[PDB]
Amino acid sequence: AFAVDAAKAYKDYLASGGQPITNCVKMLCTHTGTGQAITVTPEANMDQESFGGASCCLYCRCHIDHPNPKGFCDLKGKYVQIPTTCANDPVGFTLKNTVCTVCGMWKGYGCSCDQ
Amino acid sequence: SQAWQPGVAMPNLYKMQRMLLEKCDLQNYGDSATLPKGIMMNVAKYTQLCQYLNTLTLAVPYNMRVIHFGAGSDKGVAPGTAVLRQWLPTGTLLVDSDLNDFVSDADSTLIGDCATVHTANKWDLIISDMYDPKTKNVTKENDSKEGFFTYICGFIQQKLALGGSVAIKITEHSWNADLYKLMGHFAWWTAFVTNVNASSSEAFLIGCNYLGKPREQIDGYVMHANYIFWRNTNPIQLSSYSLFDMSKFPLKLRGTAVMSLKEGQINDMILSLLSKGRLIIRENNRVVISSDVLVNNENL
Ligand SMILES: [C]O[C]1[C]([O])[C]([C]OP([O])(=O)OP([O])(=O)OP([O])(=O)O[C][C]2O[C](N3=[C]N([C])C4=C3N=C([N])[N]C4=O)[C]([O])[C]2[O])O[C]1N1[C]=NC2=C1N=[C]N=C2[N]
Ligand SMILES: Nc1ncnc2c1ncn2[C@@H]1O[C@H](CSCC[C@H](N)C(=O)O)[C@@H](O)[C@H]1O
Ligand SMILES: [Zn+2]
Ligand SMILES: [Zn+2]
Repeated sequence: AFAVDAAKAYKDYLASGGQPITNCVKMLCTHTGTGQAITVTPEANMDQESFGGASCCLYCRCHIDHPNPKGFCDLKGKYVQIPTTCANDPVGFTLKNTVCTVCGMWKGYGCSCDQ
Repeated sequence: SQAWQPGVAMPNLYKMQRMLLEKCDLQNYGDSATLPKGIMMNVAKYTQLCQYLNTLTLAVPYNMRVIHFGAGSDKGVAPGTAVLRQWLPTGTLLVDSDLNDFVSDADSTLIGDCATVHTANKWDLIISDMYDPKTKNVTKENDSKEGFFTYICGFIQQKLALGGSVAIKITEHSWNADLYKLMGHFAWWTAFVTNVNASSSEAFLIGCNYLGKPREQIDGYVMHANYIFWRNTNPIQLSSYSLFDMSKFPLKLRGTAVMSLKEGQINDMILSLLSKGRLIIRENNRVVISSDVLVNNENL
């Protein structure tokens, strides 16, 4: 009946003024890619940075079980594009934001499905 | 003009020498390249290593098997694995390993001394960034080092597919005579110095297209001296210029053929295709690996 909300804990530690998780691996890339959130190779556009996924996922970094009932990781083995304005905290960004199941972009940071 | 390259390889004329081992003393020792904002040294390093490798006759089959030793870091992540996966075709099988725990983008990661690492399978590409920090405690003549270089030399002879390639990090004091000798069992070899670590004695010993037999006999003691001679008389300007153009970075998908072959089938025609990067030879069974585990009960 008890598990640990790792997500909430980092969200509170950031809110208190904690320093965001460092050492997320930023890739070199053309910055002329699709702009999609999570991808099998860097797809940063002019307004993004691409990071290796494992290094940006809270569950991998903290050695804790993943929320999936399978323990699967959305980020490991892949690349995540982060708005350049948030690349100081890639772990925060990925945790807080959600990917559009339709166009693949970050909801609120590319997804223009709505209009 | 070397500054716009990813790095610099040992010129053939230095390989041909019979120099003796001197201490290594580089003009710019301790200088540091200016790097693009937010980019780690090891990303820049591995990027330039891959850029240099884009210029060789690497075999690149479907379902390529790559293995990366010493992929951990004091940060708990695998920057170089991230670059290798970016570089490598999507779907390339990528195993990495390190003595210390780290999180990786590799398809599988084994923790522990590399000598506990086992696989039934042969591999197409082996990368080692392994380095013992105790190597810094120089207390004698600079002799060939064993340790992990012993495992590596064994792994290559036992688990490298013909036509496969290797890149193995060395330095002035982190080196091994038989690894050099084994460089001569490839169609071509060099020592490649990344331009972003040009103030280091670091190089990657690169064997291009394994032939499972010596093409040329190489005295490894002599060639490490030749390498130090080269570095000592050829200062390399630190340069990160080549990091900026990623437009041609991805490893060409040559779709190279893979064939299971006997040792009786390896003729000079087969050998010539190996040497051109046009053939890989090994089983294409499933890839299984393991790490040995010592069991102990300490109580009482
Ligand atoms: C991740 O990648 C890392 C590095 O990028 C790369 C190596 O880089 P390096 O440090 O530059 O190595 P080096 O100094 O060029 O060669 P050496 O074999 O260590 O020299 C032995 C000893 O001999 C002296 N020496 C050597 N040289 C060439 C000299 C010089 N003295 C001078 N006045 N002029 C020189 O030209 C000096 O006193 C050295 O200590 O290996 C990785 N790595 C290094 N250390 C660690 C580590 N990884 C993990 N943990 C570590 N503790
Ligand atoms: N005998 C051994 N077996 C496994 N790993 C070893 C080893 N000796 C040294 N190493 C590892 O070599 C690594 C050098 S630092 C490697 C940096 C990493 N490759 C990157 O891409 O950023 C260390 O982490 C060290 O643990
Ligand atoms: Zn994860
Ligand atoms: Zn959308």
